[PDB]
Amino acid sequence: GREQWASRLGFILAAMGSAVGLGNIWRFSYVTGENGGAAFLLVYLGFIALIGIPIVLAEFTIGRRAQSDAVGSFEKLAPGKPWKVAGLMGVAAGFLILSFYGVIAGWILFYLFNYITGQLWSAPAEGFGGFFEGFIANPTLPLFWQALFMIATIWIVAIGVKKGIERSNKILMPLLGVLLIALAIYSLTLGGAKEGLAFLFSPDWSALKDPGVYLAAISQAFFTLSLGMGALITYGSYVSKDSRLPGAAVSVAGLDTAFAIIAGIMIFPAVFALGLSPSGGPGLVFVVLPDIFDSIRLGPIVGIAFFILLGAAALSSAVSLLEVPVAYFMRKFDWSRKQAAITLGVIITLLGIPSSLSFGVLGEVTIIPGLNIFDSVDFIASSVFLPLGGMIIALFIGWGWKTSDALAESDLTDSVWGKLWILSLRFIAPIAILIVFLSAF
Ligand SMILES: CCCCCCCCCCCCO[C@@H]1O[C@H](CO)[C@@H](O[C@H]2O[C@H](CO)[C@@H](O)[C@H](O)[C@H]2O)[C@H](O)[C@H]1O
Ligand SMILES: CCCCCCCCS[C@@H]1O[C@H](CO)[C@@H](O)[C@H](O)[C@H]1O
Ligand SMILES: CCCCCCCCS[C@@H]1O[C@H](CO)[C@@H](O)[C@H](O)[C@H]1O
Ligand SMILES: N[C@@H](Cc1ccccc1)C(=O)O
Ligand code: NA
Ligand code: NA
Repeated sequence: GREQWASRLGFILAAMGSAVGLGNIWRFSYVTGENGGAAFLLVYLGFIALIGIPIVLAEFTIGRRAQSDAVGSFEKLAPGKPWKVAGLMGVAAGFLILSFYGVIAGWILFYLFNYITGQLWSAPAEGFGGFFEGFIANPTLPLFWQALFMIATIWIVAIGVKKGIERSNKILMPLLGVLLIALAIYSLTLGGAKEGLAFLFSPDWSALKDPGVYLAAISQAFFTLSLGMGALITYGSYVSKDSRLPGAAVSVAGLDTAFAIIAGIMIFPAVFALGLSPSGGPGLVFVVLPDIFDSIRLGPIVGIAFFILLGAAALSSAVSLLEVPVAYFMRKFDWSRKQAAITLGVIITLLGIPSSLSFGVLGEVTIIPGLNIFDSVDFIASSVFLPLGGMIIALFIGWGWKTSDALAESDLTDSVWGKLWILSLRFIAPIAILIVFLSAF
């Protein structure tokens, strides 16, 4: 008795709701800032076109054909073949990513609370920077808001696909977009527009000499597209043949890129106007945006609206993150949805506590040489499991399927686009991920 999307637009809006989240604003900004900007952006955009869209369609095709979880899709379509490692890696990536994703979303709820209680209407005495560092260094305060955000995530996933995940408000994502556009226009009028736009669109190829820039670009591309972990396999597994998968993949990647680019047009001209370093780090948007809201007269209102709509997008993205282990645990151990959502959601919440403490008392600890627990967990998930999982997924359709089956199940003919998509999965995307891997070591 597997669930299905009740409405016709349920699938595409859920995929869009999974893609558009904290990766478009919070992560895109601080990764672009510390990687040089425009040159990193063009590689990132190229990764979205030639690798992201094909592998997104790949995950859709696997999910709808198999009607199973991320791991079960490989067992059903290729029994006893080693392709199921991608789903296994993807389930574990759901644990690691959601562990720290709920921490950052806990920052969102905390800032929303401070605007609703009138705390951040004016600049605190310690400054918008010192206020942010004092809150993340506090050992217990972020955990309370992290747990609060996880309770919402657990609640939606436990309610179900039809009654929970699908029942997301269809105005919040367009309202987030309209506000980002309105905010991007305003930051262009703050004085740092020339150097901010040059940093974002005028590329310096000297940064591309580093192989690590390519690894950050492929990681952000996979991360922002909810790609390489079976998250799109799971949402595709609730779709009937009613849908057209090609247009869904292009619309998902096209909308996700628009959110990211406009976020950069909002953030970076504001960074230069404030004279701050764009390589500030994970708290970049949390220091820049409240300082931009403070310059507006109706600033507190924009801040309340911004963090509500951003938290709403973070909620729908964390739901798809939790859905991957929930669906896998329901099939494998015959767990109910409620027990899988509660038990796995509690475990993931505790897993993220050490990464939350990395910003404070555990700042000295390393796991991956030179990286704290937060950066170590983000690195193995975003830079290792997602690109490798996406590489295996591309090779699965490219070399483990019949060509006619790959095109027919993906709603494509043997046309120029059908051949371009098969070429990407067989060669272009896997070799690109492979070359990015090898050069980074
Ligand atoms: C959006 C959903 C809202 C539902 C939740 C509503 C109930 C919220 C309960 C209030 C919890 C507030 O808890 C209290 O917060 C304030 C800051 O806000 C902290 O007060 C102080 O502590 C920390 C550092 O110690 C500082 O970052 C902060 O600037 C300072 O004001 C208290 O140390 C904390 O105990
Ligand atoms: C629908 C969204 C439209 C948003 C437009 C916001 C532009 C704000 S103008 C404002 O005028 C001042 C001088 O008059 C300058 O000093 C400021 O730098 C500048 O910010
Ligand atoms: C939504 C607003 C979009 C604005 C896009 C601006 C892209 C041009 S940036 C950069 O600015 C410098 C100005 O001198 C030049 O040196 C560079 O050649 C040029 O590339
Ligand atoms: N795409 C989400 C992050 C995500 C990754 C993997 C699965 C689901 C969601 C974002 O950009 O916020
Ligand atoms: Na995204
Ligand atoms: Na979202």
